[PDB]
Amino acid sequence: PVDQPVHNYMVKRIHKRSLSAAFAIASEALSLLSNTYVDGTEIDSSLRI
Amino acid sequence: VDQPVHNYMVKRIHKRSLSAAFAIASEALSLLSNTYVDGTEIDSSLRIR
Repeated sequence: PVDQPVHNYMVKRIHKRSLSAAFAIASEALSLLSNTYVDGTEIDSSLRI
Repeated sequence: VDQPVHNYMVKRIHKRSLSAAFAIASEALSLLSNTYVDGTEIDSSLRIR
């Protein structure tokens, strides 16, 4: 019987699954982010070490 | 949630002993002393042995 030069095109649906990645600690930031080029003159050696 | 990444667990040390002797008799250290009393034909050869 009948048989044709046939074709196949295409219409759609697709998925996804919400994020981040980890660690979490305390208040260093400001806790000594108050300085930055005057105060703290002498001896925080091992501090920045 | 669990709670942060960032500790560095702590540990341990020994001490004590490990012993070993070598016992030299009394009879043994005077014919191990000189006073230059020796040099005198009954100390040098059996000295070697």
